Amino acid sequence: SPGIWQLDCTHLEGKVILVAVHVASGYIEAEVITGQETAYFLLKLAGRWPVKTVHTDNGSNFTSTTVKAACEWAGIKQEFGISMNKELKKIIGQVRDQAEHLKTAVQMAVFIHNKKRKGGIGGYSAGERIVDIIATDI
Amino acid sequence: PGIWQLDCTHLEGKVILVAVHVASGYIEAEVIPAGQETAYFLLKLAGRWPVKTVHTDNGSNFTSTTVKAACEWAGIKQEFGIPSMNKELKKIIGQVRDQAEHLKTAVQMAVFIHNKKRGYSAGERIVDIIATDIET
Ligand SMILES: Cc1ccc2oc(C#Cc3cccc(C(=O)NCCN4CCN(C(=O)c5cccc(C#Cc6oc7ccc(C)cc7c6CC(=O)O)c5)CC4)c3)c(CC(=O)O)c2c1
Repeated sequence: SPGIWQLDCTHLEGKVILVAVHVASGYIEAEVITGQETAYFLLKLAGRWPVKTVHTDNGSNFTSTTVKAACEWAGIKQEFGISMNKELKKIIGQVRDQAEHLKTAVQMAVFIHNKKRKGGIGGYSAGERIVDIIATDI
Repeated sequence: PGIWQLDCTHLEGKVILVAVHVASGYIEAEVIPAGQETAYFLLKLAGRWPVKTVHTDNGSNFTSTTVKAACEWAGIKQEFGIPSMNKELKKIIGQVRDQAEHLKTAVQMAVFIHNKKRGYSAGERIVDIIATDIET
């Protein structure tokens, strides 16, 4: 399906970073932020992309009433079961000194990750590959 | 293919930034409190879509050093001149407001509906446009 996503956390400078990965493309979305936050992030993601199954690898998202409500409102299947976060952190480090706010540095890192080619030359970036995948499916 | 329109609207004493992909009608929006907020939103947007030129039709975004820095970092052309998306959105926000406690949430439910509804939704259109364009 073009709507398969993986959701995970990572931590950096004492803050928490939601990271969603489009499994087939490698495209990512992240935010520096609870259940209300995750639910808001999911709704925002689902209004932008086809989001029809989200995988997580622990239990935390199965115990949030608002996540479950988001889910139902948007038509997203929660599914259990499945590093990108360490590639992400390494770019965040390349740029950390270009912004005051970590969350700015996170978004610069997201930008680079989604716009760069694999190996730095040839082929489609994750950003092109998610759009390609979706444009083929419709 | 990368041309956008940026604007402000207001509800419940808050500010909603709205970006519109001009060719498709696709929109993104966020509730802010506010130049630092706008720059962050423009950086996020450019990491997801081709963002080449952003149109606005007042002077507010030309007076932010952070917006100017975001434009330079992401490679986005600020351009002046912007020739009723905000009133279609506030409609839908009204249709859902009682389903969310936060206006924030309701804005995002309105964006969802606006982009997914109809031949082709704005959300399919922006992808069609961009996918037709990577092929060219
Ligand atoms: C059924 C259902 C479904 C979904 C649901 O969802 C919810 C919910 C909720 C909830 C509550 C509270 C908060 C949130 C939330 O997540 N907000 C988004 C977070 N954030 C807020 C607003 N902001 C911020 O202030 C903020 C803070 C710090 C820094 C910045 C910046 C920057 C910045 O950029 C740059 C770019 C380029 C350059 C060159 C420089 C810069 C710079 C500056 C620099 O470096 O020099 C922005 C940015 C983003 C969500 C419900 C509950 C309900 O309704 O029932 C619900 C129910």
